[PDB]
Amino acid sequence: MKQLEDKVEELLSKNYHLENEVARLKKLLERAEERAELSEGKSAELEEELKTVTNNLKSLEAQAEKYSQKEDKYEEEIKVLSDKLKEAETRAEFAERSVTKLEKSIDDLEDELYAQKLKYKAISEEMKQLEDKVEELLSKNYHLENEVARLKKL
Amino acid sequence: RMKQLEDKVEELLSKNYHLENEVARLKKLLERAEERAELSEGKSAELEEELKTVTNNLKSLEAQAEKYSQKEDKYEEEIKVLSDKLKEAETRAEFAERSVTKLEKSIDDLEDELYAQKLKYKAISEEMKQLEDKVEELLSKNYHLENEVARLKKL
Repeated sequence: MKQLEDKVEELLSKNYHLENEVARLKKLLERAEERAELSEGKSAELEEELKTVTNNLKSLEAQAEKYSQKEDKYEEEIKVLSDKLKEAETRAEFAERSVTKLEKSIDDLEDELYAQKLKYKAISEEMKQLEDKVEELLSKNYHLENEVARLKKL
Repeated sequence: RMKQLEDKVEELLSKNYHLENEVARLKKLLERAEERAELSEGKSAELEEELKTVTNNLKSLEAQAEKYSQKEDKYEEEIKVLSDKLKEAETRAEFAERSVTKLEKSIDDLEDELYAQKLKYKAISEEMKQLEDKVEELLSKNYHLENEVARLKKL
């Protein structure tokens, strides 16, 4: 019967070790599940962080599109302004070239007029002298005619 | 005391059986939990790299926005200068074009006054030729009267 007593002892032994292996495994499993849970929690948070940044990216892309359209407007308005400016400068430039030619034409006409006035004064003076000459000659003629008449009666 | 021993060996083998099954149950669950953790860790690693990429794209856009702004002010600046120049240029054009009109009028006023003066001159000139003719006539008439006076004094 020493057999039974030895087998009892042998089983008590093995069970002892098996109970320890179970306790060790339960503990290891418990932690392992905690590790997986915390890790899955981290992935979840990262996913939320990525949604947040992706949304911000979208907001900035939308702002860039607005900037892009306003930038085109500015380019257009600058062109339209440039086109009117060139046109205004050109018109001014043309007229100012005309103003110079006209001012010179006036200066010459004003000189021509002044000289014409001098021409008139000069001829008016000669006319004065000629009238006086005709007047003296008519007086002479009158007196000569009367002297001939007087003589003719003698 | 042998029946008692046999039942003990029976119960010990029973607990042993149940224990081996628990060890096998737990080892399988442990493996699965480890693999689950490994998978999730791999996923977190991937998400972190994706997060890094998107965050960088964001910073790049922020940089581009600041450049859009500074350029916006640049545009406003040029539009102001151009608007002022256009205004000064139109004033200049209008004044010059109106000056052309006034000067052309002055020219008409000078040309007509000049025409008139030359008319007045031509006239006095003609009257002068008449008087000059008169002088000739009187000189000849006086000459012959003088001859007659002398002729009469010598009769």
